[PDB]
Amino acid sequence: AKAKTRSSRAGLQFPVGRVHRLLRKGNYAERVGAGAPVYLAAVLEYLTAEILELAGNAARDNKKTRIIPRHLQLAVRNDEELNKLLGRVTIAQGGVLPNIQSVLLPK
Amino acid sequence: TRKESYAIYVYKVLKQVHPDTGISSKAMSIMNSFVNDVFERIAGEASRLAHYNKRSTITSREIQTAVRLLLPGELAKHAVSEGTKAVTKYTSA
Amino acid sequence: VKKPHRYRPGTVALREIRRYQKSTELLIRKLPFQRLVREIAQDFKTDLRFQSSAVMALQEASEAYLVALFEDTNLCAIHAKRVTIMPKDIQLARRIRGER
Amino acid sequence: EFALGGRCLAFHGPLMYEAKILKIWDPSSKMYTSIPKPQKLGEDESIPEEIINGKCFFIHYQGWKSSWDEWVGYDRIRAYNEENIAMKKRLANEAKEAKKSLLE
Amino acid sequence: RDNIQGITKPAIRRLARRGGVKRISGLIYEETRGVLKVFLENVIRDAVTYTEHAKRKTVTAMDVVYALKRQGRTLYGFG
Amino acid sequence: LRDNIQGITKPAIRRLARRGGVKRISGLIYEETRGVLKVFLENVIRDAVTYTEHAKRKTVTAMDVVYALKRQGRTLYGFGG
Repeated sequence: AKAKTRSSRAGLQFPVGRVHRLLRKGNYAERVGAGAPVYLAAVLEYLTAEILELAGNAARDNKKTRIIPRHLQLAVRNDEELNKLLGRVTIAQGGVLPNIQSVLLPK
Repeated sequence: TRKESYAIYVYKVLKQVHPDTGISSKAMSIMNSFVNDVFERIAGEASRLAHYNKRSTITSREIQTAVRLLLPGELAKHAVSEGTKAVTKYTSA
Repeated sequence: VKKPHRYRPGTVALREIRRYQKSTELLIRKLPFQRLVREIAQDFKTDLRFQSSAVMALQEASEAYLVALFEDTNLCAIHAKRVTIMPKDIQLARRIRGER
Repeated sequence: EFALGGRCLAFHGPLMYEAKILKIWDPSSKMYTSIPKPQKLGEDESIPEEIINGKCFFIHYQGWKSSWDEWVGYDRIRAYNEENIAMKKRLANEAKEAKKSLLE
Repeated sequence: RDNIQGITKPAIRRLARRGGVKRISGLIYEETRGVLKVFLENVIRDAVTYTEHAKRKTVTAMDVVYALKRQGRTLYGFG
Repeated sequence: LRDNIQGITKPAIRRLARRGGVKRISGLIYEETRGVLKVFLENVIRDAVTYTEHAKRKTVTAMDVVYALKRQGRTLYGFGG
């Protein structure tokens, strides 16, 4: 019959076949379960959607139609769980969160 | 030669969440780097788990445990839900 | 009676902090940093060629690390009821970070 | 003394300050000579009538922002000389003692 | 040859400002120079190691990425 | 099992600080120490229980604790390896 993508069968956008091939060639274990690449692609797609949503919100707040690394940095650092996840991750041209200590403020 | 990436899939996800928002090349490069990082982290943790229990096969249970160990709280819960739903849908289909 | 206008000490500093906590571009001059990198890359090997992307990635990582160290130093100095950082603050910050 | 780019001294009340000449005014031709050059009054350059008919000079004061350039006539601007520095010290001390008497 | 002096005090001041620093001592600059030098040695040594093991003469950005990654400082946007 | 974090008595924290090289100690420290220790213990035990459950076991082994500590960047020697 006609070829149908496993992502379509799982209703995903991430390529399950590519994930399975990379898992096989990644020297992680001798055998790979059939339901493994689907699970991994689903988790990756969910995380991608989450951070893309936050970045799009940030870009809109800047009245810009395209997400820039600054938007990504702002979204990641503003989201507590996302910031904790990428604790040791450095984003190029991401800048820093605008934050000034209270005692340095004029009084 | 040709080098593969995640550009098309990330683009489709973006069009799903923000059907009007564009993106720059540096942003999707960062996207691909992040995707690869997460992939390697989860796969390495799953391989470590499989070796821990003296098993030659990596199943979806291993990935579930790895995600529970690597993601904090609500992100882990939601990702577990997504993976379970996708697995059930694919098996039913 | 003519006096020249000038802001008080601590105003331009806050303006600059606001300006640079908003922008993301690199702060170090490209050529001096490249020359320093190439000079350093001589006590491991001689006649080392460099992709530009490596140099810029080095600059990005170095600047990010320096900024984080600066922020930690600022916290350390503030903990000492001060607004001025002196190198002992940097030393304490790197010591607590485990670098020392 | 009075040349394009040359150092010149300019009065201001009980004080004087060193300035640099940039435009020298010729009232007969109604033009000023400038250095980056006989050029008429510009679209924004303008001199008041009481000094546009005299030897006016468009100057920038040293130690002061470029926003404070002034079209000073021949009345206040003097030839840059050591004696002018002596008068500079004279009125500087005058202002010093005036302020000291204001305080003490 | 004193490229460490190529790191002028305006750049250090700018980095401190982005770091949220208001008042800076005069002794700071040389301390930053030294610390930055140490960091650069630590990264560049591993980068050159990777370049040599690949039997190459030109250092690639991916080498720097690996060196940073193995030091606990992950960098994105370069591969 | 309720109110056990009070089990870490003030003399115990005092001894811990003395081994830490602390000479003078404020009185409002001990509860902060208890809270931080609780956070650390929760973080470790969560992953330890995750490992135990993935193995479908009912008792937690020291070796699970070893893996949990390793994954958190705190390697411990002398407990099985």
